[PDB]
Amino acid sequence: MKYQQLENLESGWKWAYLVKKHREGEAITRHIENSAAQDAVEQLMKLENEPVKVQEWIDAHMNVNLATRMKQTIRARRKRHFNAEHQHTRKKSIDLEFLVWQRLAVLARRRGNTLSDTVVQLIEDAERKEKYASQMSSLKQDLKDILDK
Amino acid sequence: MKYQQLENLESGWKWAYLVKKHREGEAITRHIENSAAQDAVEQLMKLENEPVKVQEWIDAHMNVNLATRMKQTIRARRKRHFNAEHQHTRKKSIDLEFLVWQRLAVLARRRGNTLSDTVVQLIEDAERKEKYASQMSSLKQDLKDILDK
Amino acid sequence: MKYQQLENLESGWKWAYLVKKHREGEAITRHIENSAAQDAVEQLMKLENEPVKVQEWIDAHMNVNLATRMKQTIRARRKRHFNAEHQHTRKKSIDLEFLVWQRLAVLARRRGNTLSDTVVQLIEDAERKEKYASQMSSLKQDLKDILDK
Amino acid sequence: MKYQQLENLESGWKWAYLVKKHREGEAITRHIENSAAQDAVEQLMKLENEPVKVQEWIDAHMNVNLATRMKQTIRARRKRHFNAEHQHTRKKSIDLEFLVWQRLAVLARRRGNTLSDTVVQLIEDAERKEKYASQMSSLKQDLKDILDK
DNA sequence: AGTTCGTGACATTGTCACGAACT
DNA sequence: AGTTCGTGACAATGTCACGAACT
DNA sequence: AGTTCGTGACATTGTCACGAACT
DNA sequence: AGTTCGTGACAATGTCACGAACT
Repeated sequence: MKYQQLENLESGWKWAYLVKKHREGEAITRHIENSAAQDAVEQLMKLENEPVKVQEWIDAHMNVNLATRMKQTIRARRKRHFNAEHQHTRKKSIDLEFLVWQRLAVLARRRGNTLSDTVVQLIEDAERKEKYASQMSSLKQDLKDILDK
Repeated sequence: MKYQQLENLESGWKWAYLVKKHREGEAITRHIENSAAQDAVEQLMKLENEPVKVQEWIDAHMNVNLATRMKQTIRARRKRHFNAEHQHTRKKSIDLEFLVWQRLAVLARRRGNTLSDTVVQLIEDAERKEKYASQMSSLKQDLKDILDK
Repeated sequence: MKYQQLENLESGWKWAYLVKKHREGEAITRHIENSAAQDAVEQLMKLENEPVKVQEWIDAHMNVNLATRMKQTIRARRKRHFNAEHQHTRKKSIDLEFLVWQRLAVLARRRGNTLSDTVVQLIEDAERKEKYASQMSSLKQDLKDILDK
Repeated sequence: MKYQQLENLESGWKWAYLVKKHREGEAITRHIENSAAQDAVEQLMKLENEPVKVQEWIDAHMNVNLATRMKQTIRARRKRHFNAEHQHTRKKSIDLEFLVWQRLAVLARRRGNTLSDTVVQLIEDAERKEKYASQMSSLKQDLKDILDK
């Protein structure tokens, strides 16, 4: 584990997640009978501030089908929680026009690197384009002198 | 004005947005009293597919603040609704690393262009600088070949 | 007249020429009857050392058909007589193989000049061929340096 | 031995040469006495087309000196006789100015070659030097063209 | 040894065709 | 226009000097 | 003036697919 | 082999701030 896993903080996240899924209309419970599940949900609503308890609840009453998905969601939020501390470890979200993203994705795939890294290469290559043009004509002139001389 | 406003569709959107905000714990109503407020919330729960009525609610029972926000939320849901019918009108979400996004942003603001228009120029300016190292490598090869013969 | 015409000397030439034609079997006489001509010839044989007389003889008895030819032969011998004084005004006679003369004639015609002059140009061009080869490689090297540099 | 000796032909040649030399005032015979000498001259005048006899005369009545000279004269008339049957075996007579012939002779003696073989080398060595000013003018044009583009 | 033969290099002589110069 | 001249390019014939093979 | 609409720019949150690391 | 983690690439939804036209 690269990031530290704070039991207190994540249990709260898992709680909010399980609660959010419910008001969204999903099966947080593993129980099929609407009685044992209907209750498991009611109890869970109490665990709001009891971390240790939330972990237990999950073990007995949560739908096995949410197990991996939640592991993803919480895993990702953990990362994001700590990357938020310094700006160089943060990510920025932007939208690009379809066609523009397409040209950029193709580039990156072909070069074999990340979208970000590709953008950095583009910025550095595109900046030296001027120092390269003048490098062509300067080279093209010096040669024309080697001939008539 | 560009896209068309389908009253029927755009009304259910406005509804789904109210029931959602309320189930999330926000002041849908503009009545400080929990009496009049709760009174409205119940009605708005049966206006499911009665668009004719849904609007009546907004006009009569809606929180000032939420109104302005719902307005921008809908124009966005609209535009995206119609933009999703053709690829060259769709948008792609990506995430860049902070520092990489900053360098891209600096360029864009500098030139007054959008992030997509800036990626597009960088890609063309870089393809140009690349065609310069090529033509310089082609000339050294074309000339060098004739003298061997 | 560029060369001086010595009456004494040329009359002797004309005499020898007229005598040579006869022993060669020709009509030195203009006379068709073998009597007036047969005699004119006999007289001419006496003029051996009398120049002034030879001129007269020619006027009365020589075949009009030898008139131009002798003018050529004597004209040419005069030139040759004086060109023999200095070696730079002399001509030298040589034989060339058919094919060789042919290549040389073509050259001279095309350039528009004398066989001699053509031979001089050939000798001077063919001598500078070495200074021209080394002028090609030296030029071919200096250029290969302008490239890798 | 190369050419064939046509006794019939080569005999009349020997005859025409004797009657000629005698009509020119030379000692055809080898008899100091004008008696025996003139005796022979008369016989040799009827051997016109009797080759069988013509030779008998040479063996019996011919001036020593003239014999040796007639020998070289005939070998020449022979070789030319047969060389005139095909162009690439014929010879062309030209005249060069003295000084021009001298420069040509110097070269030939130097290289041990004949005058024709020397004209042939000069023509090839000059065509070579010319192909050098050409290739040097072609390269300056080929290179110069690529840099304009 | 001495001589034949072929051959390259000229010398002589004659012509022709061309164009400049003079009449 | 017609003629005289000088001239370049050959041809035709004769010699000579070599040099390699034939006697 | 005040408000609608379209729009570019992000922030949040959730997922998936991938591969390194550990068990 | 099975699982846990960090991670890059998106989607989907909501806001905000502009700016140009509609009221």
